[PDB]
This record gives sequence, structure tokens and C-alpha cells, in this order.
Amino acid sequence: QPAVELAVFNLNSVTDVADLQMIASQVQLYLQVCGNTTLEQIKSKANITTVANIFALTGSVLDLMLYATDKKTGDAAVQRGALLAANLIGLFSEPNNEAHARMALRPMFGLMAECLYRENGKIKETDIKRLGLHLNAMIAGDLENFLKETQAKLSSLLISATTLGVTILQSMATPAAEKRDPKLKFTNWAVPLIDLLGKPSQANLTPKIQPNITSRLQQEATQAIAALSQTLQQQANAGQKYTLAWLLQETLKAIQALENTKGDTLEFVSLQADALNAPPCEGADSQSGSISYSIGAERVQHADFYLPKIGFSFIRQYNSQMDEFDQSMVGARWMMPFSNMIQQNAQGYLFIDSKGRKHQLPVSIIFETYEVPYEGWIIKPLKNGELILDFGGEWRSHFQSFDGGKNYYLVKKMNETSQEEILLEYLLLDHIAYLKVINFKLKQAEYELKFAFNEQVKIIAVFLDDKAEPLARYEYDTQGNLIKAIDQNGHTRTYEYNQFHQLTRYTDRTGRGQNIRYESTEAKAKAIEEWADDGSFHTKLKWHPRLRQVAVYDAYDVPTYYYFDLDGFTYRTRLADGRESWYSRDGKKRITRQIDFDGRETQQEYNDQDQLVKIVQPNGGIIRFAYNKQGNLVEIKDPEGSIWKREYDENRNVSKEINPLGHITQYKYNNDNQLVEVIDAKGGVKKIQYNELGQMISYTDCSGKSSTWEYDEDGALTAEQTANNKVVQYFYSTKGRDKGQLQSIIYPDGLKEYFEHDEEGRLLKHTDTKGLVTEYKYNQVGLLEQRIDANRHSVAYQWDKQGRIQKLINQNQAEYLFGYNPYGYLIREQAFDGEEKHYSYNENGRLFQIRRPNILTQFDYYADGQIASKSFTHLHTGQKQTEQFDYNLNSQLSRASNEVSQIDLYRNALGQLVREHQHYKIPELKPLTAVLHYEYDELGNLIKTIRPDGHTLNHLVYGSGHIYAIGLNNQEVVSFQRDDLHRETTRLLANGLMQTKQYNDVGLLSSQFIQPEQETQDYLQYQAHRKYHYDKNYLLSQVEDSRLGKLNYQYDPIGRLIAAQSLHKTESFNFDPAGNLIDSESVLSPAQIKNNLIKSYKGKHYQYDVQGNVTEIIQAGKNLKLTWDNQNRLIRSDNNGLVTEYGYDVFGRRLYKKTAKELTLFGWDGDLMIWESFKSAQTNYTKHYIYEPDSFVPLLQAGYKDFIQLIETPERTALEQFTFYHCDQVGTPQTMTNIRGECVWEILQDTWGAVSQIKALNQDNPFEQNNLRFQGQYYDRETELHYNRYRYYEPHSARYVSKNPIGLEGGMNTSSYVSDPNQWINPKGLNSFNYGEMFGIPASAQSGLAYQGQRNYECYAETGELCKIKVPPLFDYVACSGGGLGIGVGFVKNQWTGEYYISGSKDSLLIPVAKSVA
Repeated sequence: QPAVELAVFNLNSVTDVADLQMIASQVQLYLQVCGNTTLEQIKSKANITTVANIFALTGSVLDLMLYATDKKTGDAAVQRGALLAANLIGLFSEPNNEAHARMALRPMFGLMAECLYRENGKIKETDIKRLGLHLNAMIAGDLENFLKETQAKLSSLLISATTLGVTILQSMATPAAEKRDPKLKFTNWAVPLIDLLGKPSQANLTPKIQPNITSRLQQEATQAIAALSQTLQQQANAGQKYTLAWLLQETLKAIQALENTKGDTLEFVSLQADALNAPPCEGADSQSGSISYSIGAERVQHADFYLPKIGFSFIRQYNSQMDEFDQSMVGARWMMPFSNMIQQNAQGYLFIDSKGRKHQLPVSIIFETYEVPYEGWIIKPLKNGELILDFGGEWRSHFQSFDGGKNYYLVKKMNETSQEEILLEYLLLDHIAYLKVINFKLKQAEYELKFAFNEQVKIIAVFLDDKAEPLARYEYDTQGNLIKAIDQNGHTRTYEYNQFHQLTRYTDRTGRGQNIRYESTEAKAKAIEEWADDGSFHTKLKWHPRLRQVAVYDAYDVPTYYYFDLDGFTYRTRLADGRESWYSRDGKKRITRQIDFDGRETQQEYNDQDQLVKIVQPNGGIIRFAYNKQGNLVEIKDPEGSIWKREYDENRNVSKEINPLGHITQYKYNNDNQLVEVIDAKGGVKKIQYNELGQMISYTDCSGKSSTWEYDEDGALTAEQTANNKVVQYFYSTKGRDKGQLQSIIYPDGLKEYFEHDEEGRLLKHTDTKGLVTEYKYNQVGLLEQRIDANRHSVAYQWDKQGRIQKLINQNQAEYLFGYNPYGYLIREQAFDGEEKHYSYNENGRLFQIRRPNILTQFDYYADGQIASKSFTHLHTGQKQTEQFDYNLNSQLSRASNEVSQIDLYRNALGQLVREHQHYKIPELKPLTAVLHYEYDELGNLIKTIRPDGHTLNHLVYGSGHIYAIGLNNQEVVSFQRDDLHRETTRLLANGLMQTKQYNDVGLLSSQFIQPEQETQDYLQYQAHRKYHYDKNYLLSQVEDSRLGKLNYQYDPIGRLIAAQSLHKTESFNFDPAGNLIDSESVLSPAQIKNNLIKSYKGKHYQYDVQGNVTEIIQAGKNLKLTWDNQNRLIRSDNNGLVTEYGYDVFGRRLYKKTAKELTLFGWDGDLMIWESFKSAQTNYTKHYIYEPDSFVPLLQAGYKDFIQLIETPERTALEQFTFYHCDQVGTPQTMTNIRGECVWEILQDTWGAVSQIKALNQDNPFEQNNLRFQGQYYDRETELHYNRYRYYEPHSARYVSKNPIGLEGGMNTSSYVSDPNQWINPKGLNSFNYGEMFGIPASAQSGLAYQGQRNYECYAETGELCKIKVPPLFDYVACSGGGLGIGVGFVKNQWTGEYYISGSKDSLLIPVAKSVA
């Protein structure tokens, strides 16, 4: 640790002089101990002229005292001398014309010392930015020039500092104020210290540094003055480490290395006063995962019961430092709701708010109104001796004193507007008031909370009205400590204490204990240690002896240093690696600037009306806010300059919202101020109804379809009804460990799902509709340790002492290892196959490099954290591929390029993608640009898209954006009819075929029929049907297909498809526990594929590179060699000597597939490949693919016999043929029909995609050929692989030939395609989705397992705090949830993922997920 430690803060954030008071008190104590003289005695002979820099004066005086008395040697001496020189520099007057320059320099030196003194400490970019801001705040010069001139002027500065130090020392070496103004001079150096000491700082001023006892005084001062010239003269030596010259040299070196509102003034002190109170902030920067960092109090808040009808939660709050509540009737140092009160002390009146924070008040409050700072709540008296507290809102709290105005208790509360009120009835015994009954006379309901007491007058039971079963029960020890609390559900929480009311251990309702240890047994003792019973999260806290800093050591002794202000606000956090996060606050403690650990800077500006008017984003984007005379946010201007307008009703509710394109949304609210009606920009009207509790009970969409929710009197969701009158019923446990929690769900088909939870809500057992059980086990600390599926196979999790995932054991017992560096960041991942990924981080802590066995991925970032570029270097061959990205001021990807492509994205004022240029840079082909145009309706629905060759696709929408017709070149190709759920029940195709779809009770496709709208005997039109039968787990058990006959499927307990019977083919699939197909037919084959990379399957043999990519597939008579680029993308395939080359754009979208002379171009619209153009000597054609709305399911293909006509990088060709797709329940094309409705193409494919037989009327007609397969899959005849956006799928082995780019986020088995291809798709090759149940009622449960919300009354107490974190604008309000009602600001239609990686140094996702790889 450095010998000298400093608290550097922005000067604007300090309003009190408490630190100055402590420094003055320390100086006075030093004088009394050494010279035995008070400051008054030395005042007379202390006439010295210095600048009016109070911080510099106090720092210099204290440093001189320490130098004279607390002599030091070694590096500590150098550091202390450097700090003394810095303080003296900004104190001497001499050249007054340079006073401001010196005053600005001194905090500069303080900051340089703070960054550089610590071991392995270096000047970072954030430090240089802070120095520049501080310099520009006052003089508005240049950092480099100022530092250079200071370096040149350093010698004279040191001489002046030595003279000043000599003069100061020649005051106490012989036997006998609040303004930081560079233009003012201090006549006497001692006088300002005395003036400071006089003020009533309201802060403890006990000196924290004990003088040397030995009263050297004159002798020590003489030795000081003797050595001061020697120590300061050597300060100019740049060779010596930890000296001002060295600090300047290092800062200049860092500036050189890194160069390839009215600023922010900084100040520093070496001695600080103790934090007066904890901050209102409860974030991770102010308290432990709880011990408050500012004051060290151990605080636990436990809720014993909830009154939903009034939204009241009985919150018991413990505070280990609350000796004022030692006699609390709910346990020593415990606070219950409404227990807040005002007590008389020597200083005056002490008020303890509901949260437990203490605010001192003057004795004059009982005679006049008083307002507290930084909080905004006022206290005023009344002529009757009661004090009214306005905490913010319509609630007024009345306080009465029952003993000579000593203790004021809360007797009643007033809601002046709503007339709601609460009375407190107190039983007065021996002039001691004991709360007896709480009267909740509220419009919601009338509740009578009565308390039963024991012989000690301690609440042992809380009763509601006349109910016999108490809402809570409490037990106490002989010392009055609350040792057991039973909640309304019968669950128990135990508490353990030492002999001094200090909570040493407490258990949650499952018995899992949290332990606390304290520095001492005194009430004001800080908690210094906490750990879970098993030892996890063992946190040690060490408070700095001199500064308002605490070092918080995690379970591995990795320190995080927090600095807090006099009011407890954490203004600076320093990590172990040296990265620092700063908060700048103004005089009102409003966060004006935040510089995060990764260097992102956010600024916030406020006007004279205390309104947030400007936000400057890290990327430099400026958000501006404007307000009307009523203080309502009317105008929002985003970084792109687009303007959002709002208008308000009388209740300060947003009634009208105008977006930058002029589209208007209107809102109506009930007297409750709850959204009751929204009129969209197209005139559609949505209706919302609420029950008396304020819970939404009915929602009618703009199409008139109404869904309803039923709640019981208590307010628990008992049933919800869909627009098609299907009811899901919810039932809750009435007994046991999960009493009051969701126990079972009854679905409209009558099938039931059962849940079992522990007392804390953890899911322990899930029983699905088929009765199959999934069990979850949790370790001692409560983290998930084992998930046992219905197959009895288990996935085990092992966590390190900080809760980070350490080892993941899949069903095959293969281990996924996660390694973290001494700073706790993820630096190593070992996959199930043994592949090791090593992560490195740059000076900003962002993922710098991913080192895989073959490829070194390197990330470059913009200052705002967006990925500027990625490079992929082969560690052996050395070949490098790079990608570049650009973003607009809204952080939206505006350009992305790689070797073979550049994509430019253009957006309108709403952020909707309107134009997209796709520049193809294919080798051997002339560059060409494909341009997409998009148009949207007033609701943001895409209605028109112009494809690169001029062909336009039109979407006709009704209501909120439901598609009822699709037009191709203003010619309808399909029209849709939808049911009350807006699901397609009928479609009419332009080829005269109509398809009707029916759904069963749970919303699964039950049948689909296709037939001619008007039958004609001239030709055989396509008529077919599929009838779907499901099992109790909603797995497709049978299909009645008119063409294929009966298709029978069997599944394993976890829903994996293991058999398929049909007339064409019978298939049996054997999976290992991890989900790999195993060659069960061959005995020699392994029973499990431990590495999830099968080496052989049914006559096929695979070889992999070191990154898991299949490099060669060998079978009888075929040898397929696959060449992979540095991004694990197939760039060359060699099938029996036939070479095919591929290329991809930045987003992994395949742009071309070149085989000898034949070239196949592909074009994409978002995630859909919308056209393919074939080029060759003989044949040229272009095919367009039209898909069902918002889906990967193809609708039709149309094309012309010519290569696509695209713009050449710096007249529409009529479509000749139309072919209509007919897909099955999972969106897989099964047949295709021509414009006359005749079947021209049929496919029989194996269960996992392999083609078994294709029947085509016209074999050589390209427009009647189909390569589309499972959603998002494109069959490649060259390799027999299915291209799947990001990966190539291998139908034979039902797996991808490369590892999932997103790792475990896409599933435990990073090579498996889908468990059940009858209903799951995986269209992009990243994540498997259940397509069959996407439109199912079971997939719309308002309460899945714990999705319950009840916060009807947060009112009671509240303070209002924007002083804790920076405000993220995002959508601003969002408004109402549920069916979806409310928008504003933000929003990006047609979102674009830069590279889909973004991140990946993440873990601990509970449900299967490890990385942050998007």
C-alpha cells in the first residue's frame, strides 16, 4: 500500500467543510501534544501571507506537522515529500499572476500520485481525461503545454515551496477561510484554521492520527526546517520514483503513448471526516451483496407478511448500529413499518426514517418549518404540538409526543387528496408508548392490524382483523433480541446475536445462514466480515484509518476500494486491476458526470429549475430535454436530431405522443392514473380494464379481441382467458414449504403442470403435463448444483466462492471448466471436448483477445465500447481476416465490412432501416451493390420492401400490424384470414389454392387442409391435408398425411425424438445422455460421445480440426474435405475433387457459392435470404424467395431467366414463373405448386433432413427446384450439407459440422441441431426454438412459475433518489406492460447484430448459458 493515500474528488460535490474541520482538529491536537500550545496562542506570531486556497493550506500544514514529527524513510519519505511539495506549491503567493496556475496544478499532482503511487499503477486514459477536464475547468489551456511549462518551472516552484515551508515552520519552532479563491490572500495562516474549527460541522472531529507522544515540538520543527530544503530540492529529480518530477515524466510518457459543464475541477485531502450517514443509494457501489460501505452498519430487511389489497408489506429492518431501538417492541435494533420517530438528544431532535437513516434536526423545528438537504422532504410543526412530515407525495405523517415532547411517535398518516389515512393506537404504560393497533382506513380496504405482546411487551403475534391465524409470530431471547420470525406462510427465519444485540447470523426461510462479524461489541462498531455458512462470498471490510475509504476483499482476497463522501455517496471505486469508476456530483448531489471502469463517460446537465435538460452519451451523442411551464417533459431530442413530442393531461399523465415522423399516439387514463385507452396513429383503439386492486382484468386490442384475467379477492391470478375463450387456471400451495406459491396450472385441455418450490422460491420439482418430473438441487449457499431431468440424467454445477461458475458437468460427465485470473475475470474456458479458449483484456477491461487452439481473435473498440473491428489471425499459417464496424450516434450499426462485402445501413428518424446497401466484392466477379428499400406504416410495420433488382414486396396490414395480404409488384400473391388470436386460419394463394388451418385447445396446429378454391377438371390441382395428434406433453405423436400416410413418432422422457414410423421409412434414433446421436447399431461404437464430436455414424467417418470444425467426412466412395476460415466458416469444400468456394458477409450471411465456372450469388434481407442468382456459360437465372410474415417459412419463389441486375459499385425484369410452397407444421417445405395449382415438386426427406427422394415434374426447370429445407436451411448439392446461416448442418448425423458460435448460450451440446425436429427449428444455427408451440396458449402464461407482481402500495415512505446512478434514457417511460401499450424514444426496427459475438467473458446463467456471445 502507498505510504500516502489521497481522496481526490470533484470540487463541485463538496458543500460541507467536515474534512477541513478534521484536518484543523488534527493540527490542533498535534500542536497541543507536541508544543503544548493551542492555536489561539500561536495565532499572534503567525503573520504569513499565502493564497486563499483552504485545501492547500490545510494539506500543507498537516504535511508539515507529519514531516516534523512523523519522520519517514525510503519510498514513503519520497511520497510524503512529494505530497508536501504539491500542497505547498498551491499555497505560496509570490508570483500572484501564477496563483491560479499553481492552484490548478496541485490537484493535478494529487491525481497523478493517486494513479501512480499504487503498485502496478499507471496513468490511464481516464486519468488523462480527468486531468484535462480539471485543467480546462479553470484556465482553459492545454494539458501537454501546462505539464511541460510546469516541468520547466518545477525548480522555481520547489524553491518557493521550500521558502513557504520554512516560513510556516518558523512559527511553532520557537517557544512562545472557506473560500478557494486564487485572487485572495490569507493574512495569517493559523487564523483560517481557528475560524474553521469554530463552525458547528455536525461531524465527529476526533483526530484519526495519534501524535508521536514525545513532545519534540521545537526540536522536531528545527530538524524539519533543516531537512526541508534537501527533501524538496531532490523533488525535481526525475530519476527518483514517486516524486513530482517523476509524476510529470510518467504523465507525459502516458500521454505520448496513448495519443497514437466548464470542465470538472478536482480537489484532494489526506485526512477526511467519518461518513455522517449511509447514502440513500442501495446499489453494489454503496453496500455489500448487507454491510453498508460508508458506515459499516449491518442491515437486513425481512418481510413477514403482505397485505395485497392495500399493497402493504410488513418490513422488519435490522440495523446493527441502531442502539436507539434497543428496546424496540419487535426486537432490539429492529424497526417495523411506522416505527420511525423523533427523539430528543443533546444536539436537538433526531429523526429516524423508515429506511433507518438518521437525520439530526434543530430544536427550533417545533416552532418553524425545516427542510433537509439532498433529500427534498420538509418537516413543519403544528400549533397542537404535532409535526407534519412531507416525504414527497400526497402523504403527510403526523407525530405526537406522549412524554414532555421527548419522543415523538407516529400517531397517524394523512393522504390529503385521496382522504386515505392510517391511525396508530398506542398503549401508554409508565409514560412509555407501545403501539397497539394499526387502522388501515383506506379506500382499497379497511384492515385492523392488532398486536399480541408477551410479558416483556414484545410483539409475539400480529393479527389481521378477526382472523384466528396470525400473520406473523415472533420469539425473543432473555436479552430482548428477535431470534425467530414466522411469516404468514409459516416459514421461519432465525437470528443469532452476541451478548450486545449485534446480529452475528441469520437464516433465510430455507435455513441458509449468513454470518457477520464486527470490529467491536460497541453499538457504533462497523461490520468487518461476512460470509455464507459454507464460506462462499466471504467478504472482509477494512476501513481506511484516515480517509472515507473502505477496502472490500472478496472470497479470494481480491480488493475493491470504495471512496464515499461525507453523506455516504460512493463517488469513486477502484478495482484490483487499477481501473477506476468516478461519479461527479453538483452541490445538490446530482450526478453530473460518470466515467466508468471501461472509460465510458456520461454527462448530465441540469437547468436552474433542477430539470435534466441534456445527456451526453459515451459516444458523444447528445440527448436534449425540454419542459413546459408545468415541469412536464414535452420534447425529447435524440442524438440523431430526431424530436419526440409529448403532451399531458391535468393529472401529469402523457396523453399525446408525437414521434419524429409525425405519427400521433393518444392515451386515456382513469381516476387511478392507470392507462385505460390508447389510440394509435392509425386510429386503432385498445381498451384496458382494471379491478379495484388496480390489476388489469381485461385487454381489448384494436381489432376488438378481448382477453381477460381473473384474480381472487386477495389479488392472486386465478385464471386468464384468451380471445378465443380458452382458460388457463392457476392454483397455489395451501401448505408446506411453498405455501402461497404457484403450485399447479390447468391448461384449457385439462392437463395439469405441478411445481414445488422451497420457502425462498427456488424451483425444486417440476411435473409436466405428462407427469414427468424434473428435479433441481441447490448447494448450501443456494446456487443450483444439479438438474435431474425425466431421463434421470443430471447436469451438475460447481461454483467458486464468489458464486461464479467453476465447472459444468453435462449428462455424459464431461466437464466444462471456467478459469478466472487473480482479478476474478474469466481468462480460461475448457469445453467438453477439451478445447481451451484463453481470454485477455485491454487496459479498459474489455475483452481484448480470444486465443483458441488455431485462431487468435482480437477486438478493437470505440471509446463508447462498441466493437470497432475484429481480426482473426491463424496462429500457425498467419493468415488474417478482419471486420470493421461503424455506428451512428444512437449506437446502431451503420456500416459493417469484411474482405468480400460492405454493408451500409440507413435509417429514418425513428431508427427504422429504410435503405441497406450490400456491396459485393466477390473474387473474380466485378464489384456490384445490391440496394434494399423499406417502407413502414404509421405503426412501424414493414409494408413495402424493394429488392435490389426492383421487385417490390407489399404487406397489407390490419389493426396493429397483422398481415392479411402479401403483394408482389402490386399483385396479390396470398391473402390471409385470421381468428380471434390473429392466427392464420385460412389463406388464398394466387394459384387458386386455399389452405385452412385448425388449432386445438392449447393452440397447436391440429390440422391443415389445402384444396382448390374452384375445382377444375381440366388439370389435377393440388389437394392435401395433414392431421396432427399430440401426446400429453404436446409432442407430435402422429400425423395423418394425405400424401405420406400416417406418420408415427415416439419420444424419450425429455422430449427427444427417438423413433419415426411411416410407410416410406422407419427410423430409430439412439441418443447419448448429452444429446449426441450414437451408432448404437455398431457394437464397437462408444455408448457416449464424451467430447460431443462423434467420429463415426452409420457409415460416415468424421475428422475435426482443433476447434471442433469437421475438416473431412469419409464414407463409401465419397471424400468431402472442408476448409474453414478463421471465423469457423466454410470457405472451401472439396467433394471427390470438385472444389466449391464460399464467401460470407460480416453477419455470416453467405454471399456466393462458386464451383468452377458456375457462380451462385445470394442476397439477404435481414435474416432471410431473399434471392439467389445463378451465373454460368449456359444458364443464367435469378430466383426470389418470399416468406410468410415474420418467419423463416417460405411462401413462394419467383424468378426470371437472367442473372440479377445490380448496381455497379462506384427497367425491372418481369418475373416469369411463380411457384408456391406448401410446408408442414414446422415450416419445412413438402411440396410446391405452379401458378395453376398443380404439384410440380415433392420431397421425401428423412427425419433429420437428409433427402430420400425428390419428385419434380420439370427436372431442369430451376424455378421449380427447391433447396430450402428445415427453416433457415439451404441444401447444398455440392456437399449434401444444409447451410444454416451461421453453421452448416449435417443431416446424416443430425448435427452441425462446427461448434455453436455463441457457445453454451445456444445449449449444453454446442453441436446438436434440435432435440425434436417435428416442432423445433433453429433457423439461424445459433439457438433452437420450439416453433410448434410459438402460437400456443401454454406459451402465454402470465405466471409461468414465479412471474407474479404485487406492489400496489410502495407509498408510505419514499425519498426520491437520482443521486445514486446515471439515468438511462432508453424508452423514458414505457408506460403499461402486459398486452403492450406504451412507447417513446429509442426503438430500432430491423435490428442488426454487429458480429453476433460482442462479448463472451460471462458465466453463471443458472439455466443453461455460459457466455455473453450474442
